[PDB]
Amino acid sequence: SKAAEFVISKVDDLMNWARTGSIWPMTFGLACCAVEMMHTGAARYDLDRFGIIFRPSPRQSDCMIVAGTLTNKMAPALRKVYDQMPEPRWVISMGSCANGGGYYHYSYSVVRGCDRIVPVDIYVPGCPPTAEALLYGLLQLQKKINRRKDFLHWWNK
Amino acid sequence: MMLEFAPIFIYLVISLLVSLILLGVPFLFSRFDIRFYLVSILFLIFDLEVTFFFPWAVSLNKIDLFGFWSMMAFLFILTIGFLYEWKRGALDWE
Amino acid sequence: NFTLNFGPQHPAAHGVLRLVLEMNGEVVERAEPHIGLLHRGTEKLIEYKTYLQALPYFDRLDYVSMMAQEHAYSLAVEKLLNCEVPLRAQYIRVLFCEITRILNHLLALTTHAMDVGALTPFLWAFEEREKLLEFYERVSGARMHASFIRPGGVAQDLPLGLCRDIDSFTQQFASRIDELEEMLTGNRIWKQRLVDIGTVTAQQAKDWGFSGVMLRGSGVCWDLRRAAPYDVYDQLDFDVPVGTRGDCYDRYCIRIEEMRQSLRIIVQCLNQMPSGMIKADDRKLCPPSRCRMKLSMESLIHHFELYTEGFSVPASSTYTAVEAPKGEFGVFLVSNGSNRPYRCKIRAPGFAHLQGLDFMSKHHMLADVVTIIGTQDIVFGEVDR
Amino acid sequence: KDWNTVFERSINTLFLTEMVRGLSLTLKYFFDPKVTINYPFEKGPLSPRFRGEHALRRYPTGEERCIACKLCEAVCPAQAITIEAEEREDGSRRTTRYDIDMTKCIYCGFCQEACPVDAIVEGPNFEFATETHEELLYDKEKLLENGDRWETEIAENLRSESLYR
Amino acid sequence: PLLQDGPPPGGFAPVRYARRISNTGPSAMAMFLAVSGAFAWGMYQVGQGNKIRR
Amino acid sequence: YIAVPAEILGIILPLLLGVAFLVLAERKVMAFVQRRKGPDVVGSFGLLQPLADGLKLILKEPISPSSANFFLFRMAPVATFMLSLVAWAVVPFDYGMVLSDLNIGLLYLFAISSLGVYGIIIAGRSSNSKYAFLGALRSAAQMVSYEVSIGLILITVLICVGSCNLSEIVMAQKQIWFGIPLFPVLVMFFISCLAETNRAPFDLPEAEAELVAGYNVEYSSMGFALFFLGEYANMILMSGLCTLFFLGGWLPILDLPIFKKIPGSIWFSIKVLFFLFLYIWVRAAFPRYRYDQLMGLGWKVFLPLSLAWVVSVSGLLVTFQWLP
Amino acid sequence: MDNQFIFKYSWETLPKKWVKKMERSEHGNRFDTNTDYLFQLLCFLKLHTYTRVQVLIDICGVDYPSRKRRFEVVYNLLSTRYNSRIRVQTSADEVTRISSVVSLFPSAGWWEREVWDMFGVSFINHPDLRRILTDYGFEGHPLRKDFPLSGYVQVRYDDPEKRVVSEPIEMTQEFRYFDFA
Amino acid sequence: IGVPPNSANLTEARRRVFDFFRAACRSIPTIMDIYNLQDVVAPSQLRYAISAQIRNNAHITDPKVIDLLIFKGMEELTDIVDHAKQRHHIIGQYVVGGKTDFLKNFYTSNYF
Amino acid sequence: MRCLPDGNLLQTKIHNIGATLVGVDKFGNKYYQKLGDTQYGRHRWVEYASKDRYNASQVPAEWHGWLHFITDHTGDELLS
Amino acid sequence: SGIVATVFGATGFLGRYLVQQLAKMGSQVLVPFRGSEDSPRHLKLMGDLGQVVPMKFDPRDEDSIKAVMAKANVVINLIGREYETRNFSFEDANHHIAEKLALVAKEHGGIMRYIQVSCLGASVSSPSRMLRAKAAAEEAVLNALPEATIMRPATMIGTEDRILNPWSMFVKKYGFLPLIGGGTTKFQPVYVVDVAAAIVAALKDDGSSMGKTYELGGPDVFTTHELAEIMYDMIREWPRYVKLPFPIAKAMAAPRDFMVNKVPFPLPSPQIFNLDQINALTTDTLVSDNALKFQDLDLVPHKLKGYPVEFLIQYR
Ligand SMILES: NC(=O)C1=CN([C@@H]2O[C@H](COP(=O)(O)OP(=O)(O)OC[C@H]3O[C@@H](n4cnc5c(N)ncnc54)[C@H](OP(=O)(O)O)[C@@H]3O)[C@@H](O)[C@H]2O)C=CC1
Ligand code: SF4
Ligand code: SF4
Ligand code: SF4
Repeated sequence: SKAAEFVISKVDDLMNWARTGSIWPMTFGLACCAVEMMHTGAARYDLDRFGIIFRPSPRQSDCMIVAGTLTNKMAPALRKVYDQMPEPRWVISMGSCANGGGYYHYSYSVVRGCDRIVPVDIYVPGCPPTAEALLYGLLQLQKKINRRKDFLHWWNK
Repeated sequence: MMLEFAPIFIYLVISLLVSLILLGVPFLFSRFDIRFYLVSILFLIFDLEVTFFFPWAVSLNKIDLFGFWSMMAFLFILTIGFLYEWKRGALDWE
Repeated sequence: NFTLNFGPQHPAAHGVLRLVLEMNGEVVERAEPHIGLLHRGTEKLIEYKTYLQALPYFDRLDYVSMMAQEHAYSLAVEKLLNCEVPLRAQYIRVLFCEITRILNHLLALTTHAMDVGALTPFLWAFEEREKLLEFYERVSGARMHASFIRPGGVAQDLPLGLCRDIDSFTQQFASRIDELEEMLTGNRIWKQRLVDIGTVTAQQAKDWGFSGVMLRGSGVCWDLRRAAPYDVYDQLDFDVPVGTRGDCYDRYCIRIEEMRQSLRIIVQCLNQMPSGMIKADDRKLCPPSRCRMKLSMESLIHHFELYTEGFSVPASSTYTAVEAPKGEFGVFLVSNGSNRPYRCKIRAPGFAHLQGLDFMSKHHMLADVVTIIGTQDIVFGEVDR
Repeated sequence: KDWNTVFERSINTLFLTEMVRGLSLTLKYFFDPKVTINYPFEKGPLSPRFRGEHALRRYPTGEERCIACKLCEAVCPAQAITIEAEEREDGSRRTTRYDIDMTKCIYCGFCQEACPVDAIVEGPNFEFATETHEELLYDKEKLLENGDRWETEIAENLRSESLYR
Repeated sequence: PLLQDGPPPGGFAPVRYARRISNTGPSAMAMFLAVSGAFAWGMYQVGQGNKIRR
Repeated sequence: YIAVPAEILGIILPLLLGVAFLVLAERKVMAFVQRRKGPDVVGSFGLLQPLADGLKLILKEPISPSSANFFLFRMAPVATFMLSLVAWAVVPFDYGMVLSDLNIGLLYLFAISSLGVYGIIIAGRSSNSKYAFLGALRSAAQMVSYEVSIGLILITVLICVGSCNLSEIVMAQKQIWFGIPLFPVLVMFFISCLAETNRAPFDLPEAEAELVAGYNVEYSSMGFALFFLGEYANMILMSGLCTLFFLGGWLPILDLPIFKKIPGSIWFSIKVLFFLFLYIWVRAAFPRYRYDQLMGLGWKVFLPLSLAWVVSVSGLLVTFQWLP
Repeated sequence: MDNQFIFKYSWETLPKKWVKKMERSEHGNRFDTNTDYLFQLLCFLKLHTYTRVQVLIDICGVDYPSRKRRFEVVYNLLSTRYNSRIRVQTSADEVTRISSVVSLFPSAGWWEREVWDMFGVSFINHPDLRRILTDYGFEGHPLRKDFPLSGYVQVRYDDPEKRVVSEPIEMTQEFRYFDFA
Repeated sequence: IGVPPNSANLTEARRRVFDFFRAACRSIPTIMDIYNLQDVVAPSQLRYAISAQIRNNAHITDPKVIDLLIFKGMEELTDIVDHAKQRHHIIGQYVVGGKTDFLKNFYTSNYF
Repeated sequence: MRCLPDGNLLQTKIHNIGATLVGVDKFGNKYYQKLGDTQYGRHRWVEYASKDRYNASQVPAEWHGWLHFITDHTGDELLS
Repeated sequence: SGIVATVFGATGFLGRYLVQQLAKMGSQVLVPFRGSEDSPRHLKLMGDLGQVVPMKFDPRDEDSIKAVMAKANVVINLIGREYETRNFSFEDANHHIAEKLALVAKEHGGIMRYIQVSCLGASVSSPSRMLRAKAAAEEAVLNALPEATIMRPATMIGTEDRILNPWSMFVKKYGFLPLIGGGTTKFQPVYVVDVAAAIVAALKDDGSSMGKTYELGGPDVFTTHELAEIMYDMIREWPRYVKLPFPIAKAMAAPRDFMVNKVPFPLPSPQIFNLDQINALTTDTLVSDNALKFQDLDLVPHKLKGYPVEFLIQYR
């Protein structure tokens, strides 16, 4: 297996290159964090230049950015949309509200962090995080995706 | 000669193969709206009009004035029908 | 009649907008909005905060018009305390209120345009928004939730050179509006999407509690900056644009003209800006300077009290309203003599405006619903609180 | 009204003239320079007042600045700060626990304003996204690490901002 | 200290806020005549090309 | 016939590369209009962005929802993609550069355009979504509505040429390009192509923010990719048709030896590129009509004017005996 | 049309049994009415030539647990015709229904729904009276003083049931009340 | 449609109680299909649950308290039908489908 | 060779043409400025030492303020 | 509770229900996973912040095994496979790992409770190779740890089960459901949540579970035909039972078993036609009257009808 491992590593690297260079997030803009994310997709920061294209349907989406406060009323709608994303999928939590409840943590109507509803891959801190802070968080998502060995793990299974 | 249609058939076969390859590789790793019927009716009428224009357009050089005016009468009948459509609100989707 | 359920869980239309529409074909018969998807219990939470700790909550109500709600809360507290605000703070507060109005109108006009298929103006406008957000950050250190306007004045003085940078922005912004207008105003597609859509009569606007552009579109000359002026608005020149048809097209033109008049106010504020203190000097609600707190016993005691207990507000109740970018923003504040508000009711213009969607969208097409929502300029942070 | 002005609008409608200007002005920015920042090689501008990642500071001798007054804890609008304290072996009033929930925090800067000894500050760092919720529960040692890393920039901003506060 | 951010002596330069006009565009008749003449001359050219093709 | 599949692949594969790079070109042009950069990180100047996006879609898991029409759901993107591909078998790029020299090529192209509607309608009903179905119905109605004007414009060109052979249609423009005497007809044709391709200002399937769900909302992975590739291949084809019928195809601008030096394939490619630029420039310039407004335009403006131009051109040609 | 005129004019022209209390102050003119006269008083203010109170700005409740009628319903109103504001208030308890003014001001519809949701005050003749802000199936009226800040239940996703479910609250760090009095 | 005035007397209030009982209990077959309770509980067991809630308040004599209870009952019913939050063994507030009580509590915890 | 797959790095190399080297930090990151006026006179950038696996967090504190235009002092002057 | 549990094989079907119930008790749960970091992702939602910790490990490496066990006082083993891969045989996945885990648990010394989850029918004289290897692991873990506890659940029914889901998928694709033994084999399927509850109860007892083996079956005994009837009324589809005697059932299940250890690439997993499970269908598998049932654990199983078969709604 001195030659299979080299080939497998190249296959996984090719798959990771495709997945990092083509991330199509579906925006879950619940509150003020959505406006900073709007700016990240604008001319100054141009998320399109990184290959990021925003999708309206979870069916064409690879990532979900939860940007804003999640209420108990909205929580089931968030879970349903996440369940319609096809694999592989990632979730980014943006802002204090989505991270752990933020300013509204002790409220009777607010979910104390979106990670109680969906698994979260990256937490972006701030209230709101700056547009550049979101861009850094997306680059951290690329770093985690670059650690995947999906072909190798499937080959040894 | 129909000889130029064989490459089209081979082209269709190859395009189908490419489509099947592309679509198969990932498997490895109670309300009736009458206006749609109406738009279908109008499309059918004008599609037949385009059909009768093709022989006429390629044949204008030999039918001369008679064929021109016979087509004009055909269009006149169909345009009376179209005006009836217009006035009855079939062309308005509001 | 079938029911079309439309919830865009993405900021194409507000992110948490949820509409149940009863349709006869493609014509809307009834539009029922379902809200509370962003209800966060702000009014309950405020009762557990000191008057200072409650201030950041107002930034997050209409999160496109942050400093405007800061201003309304500070004015209400100042009203109950009978606190004199120095003149320099008044000019700064008005200056950033008008900057906030442009920031709001730029987002409201181009997100609406983007929803009806005009994608370029949003990019051109958000670049101008970035220049204005830079002024937010230079005075407060925060791009959006500045918490800069406070009872008795403003948190800090302007950094050196900021006024010159603001003036540079004003020298070119009229061309930016001109470009926005040329992409939209004369275009026959834009007119066909907006003209005679969502017509509101003056009586209907009054009946449904409409305010701001929603009320002035219907020909009613009503602007709180002139009807009930505050800060230095009575010393400034600006015109109040009014509509003649009450349709989505009028309200589009009014927001463009309001941006031009906002530019006019900023220029006057820049030239009339006087020197002096930017905090009120009553040593009861104003934090002392870092140097005196570390040198004078009386200042250290005052600093200890203000950041632990806060200031008390004598028992009373009043309603205070300002001309926010989206309309009349009001606060009904009840005090019981303690350092925490007993009751803080927030009057959001979008609450009244979104309630008017049913009569505004009657007998229109499905594609006009988004246009009418865009002309109402809804942000659900203030609707739901 | 008049055959000329009737002809004027008929031609303007048929020939789509007003859509010509829309095309013309859309093309002018095409050949112009772009405003996009080449992140992460290039960064957006920020001010010395920027409210970012929290940090605990020390005196130049190495002693902590914080004296466990708990003013920052009392003023924090999000209740993101938890403090425990007792007298140190040398008699000093020092914290034994200083926690900031970065997921409750609203980055308001009120804690920095309340601190009487300039111990807690919001630094200029804004790039600290994490893969776990746990890493955003900052403890005292993490905050003092942040202050050690960012001390030279923080001290410079404090000198520049001292003339305003 | 005693130095605060504000206007320069004399104030800043005046700025325009009103919309600026722009008179760019041909005339109803000019573009009509162009289209009509192009049509007439071009269809004559079509006839000539059809004769040579024959 | 053993060499025919080589020619077929030499047509198809560069067409797929061209589509993949048309999507990149549209993103780059819209961005440059908007003072931004567009894809520029994945490869030098973003040139590897199409490869990454296609490879991403290939690796994405296919959902294939729990519908009762699983075969039709998957066959719908294959139908529209095959139809988009097969139109290029009769397109000439230069004198003798064409796979099938069909004598009925014009009517064959009309037939392909008429067939295109089925992928969209089948996607809507097979997707088990009321929102996808009503969007597919609207899109299908718009396409058939603008097919009438496209056909009438084709008849006008046919009267000028008197033959359904595309190469003969090009060679009939040696004396003068048809776009000069038929400029309004060319404008109408370009707008009818925009509406027929579901392109801005007529892009109902992109009007999700308008509460108007597209026909392909329930599609993921390569079914969605096939729909997208079909639409962009159709955009390239419509640019080619605008070039062939009105801009002289592979012919040079002036019949001079200086122009005759560069190959006619380069002329044809340049003209196609100019129309592909217009498709993007228009997408970047204007907002979109409502469905009722564009349907009104199709039946009340473009059909009457197309019929009028057929009558006028035929009458003038038979009057002065200038017929082919 | 200043606050002095309205106070003096209203005393002369209004029916005496309608108003129990009248306050003139810089914090706002304020009429305190009985529950059974609230509707008629607001109709008078809206229709009368010398008042023309055409805009209902908002309706809000206030909780006073020490009072036998704990709730106070506050009506904030505006006259654009005369550029003046007026406040009308009335008291209520947890079981007394009060008249709805939707027929007078259509904007009252949602505000009365919010008062019911937040406080539990019901409104006679309200066309569609249901909760508007809280989650579906909510128990309690959160703006009441006795209602706990964090409420009674919280939500989370439960994998075995494959859904979001509601459970009684369990806080990692309880809300710390700081008594600075 | 609209919210009615408060019931004048106990005859009016009890009449309103029966209309609510009829309306709430008539919706059991809708509730059975919504929560898929066919193999979980019989319709009669949920009918007896509603009746039991009404009987547990049979001692109320103030008609205004009865009116408020019915209004809250209609709202509870509407949320169960219109916006169902399906758990397994509950609908809304109601569970569906040799030592005294001191030792059991004592073994559990010190807080009773 | 990194220019071919990494277009982000290529943009920096193109824009580095004609720039002035300001300083180098302890990690080897190189700091450049242009002294023009194209994005409102903001012409400061960093060429990271690692041509692959570069990260925004690799900029030390002494150069962070210069890079974000917070201060006009370079990293060298702050360290002195 | 102060229980720190290292649950091996928790990224499978039973794992998610076991981790949820262990999280409810307050226990800290360590989740070893051997492949992608995505496999344990759904488990991070369970439990409060930091209570569930996935940890990469290697089955064929003892340094990694003791790394994930080094902080635990409870070890639960759910590792096993009903089919054969070219890299892991039935003895490799069902016996070698289980015996290896106990020896490292013995080397640890701090393991108060050890539970090995086997299968009902795990016997030496079993036609199926997998059950034979399970019984070997039954004896091996008992010999390595006589204080350990064993569970023997029957076919588990749940959302992610491999009996009702493969049949329903097979029906919606071919229109008919095969019966391998004429629909005559008897067995008593058990709700998966009940199996998870039993493991929790054994961890929660005063120590009476240690050293004992529990046969956990459903409340009622079906035949395969009768179970196939439940889903038909659930998936609201017309019943089309096509019989299939055992010879030909072993015919179409022969290839994958034949060519698993010869080809150098992976193969799709068998659903209905798994030669090993087909062999186990020859004889009825039931809870013995002399063993320890759900009673003596003070738990009552759920009936299959209703909630345990609610996941079949998605197939209508
Ligand atoms: N019907 C049933 O499901 C019944 C099952 N049982 C037994 O109970 C146990 C748990 O059942 P269930 O959860 O359904 O099983 P699954 O097959 O669904 O899950 C098995 C688990 O073990 C892991 N695993 C499997 N093979 C290996 C290997 N070779 N090396 C390392 N890890 C491995 C898997 O990890 P990964 O996902 O990474 O492969 C997974 O976490 C098994 O031993 C099973 O045989 C008992 C009776 C009936
Ligand atoms: S984290 Fe802050 S900015 Fe973001 S949504 Fe919450 S309150 Fe608004
Ligand atoms: S920034 Fe504000 S919310 Fe965050 S710790 Fe400091 S005071 Fe508390
Ligand atoms: S950080 Fe400052 S305010 Fe907070 S406890 Fe320490 S000294 Fe007091």
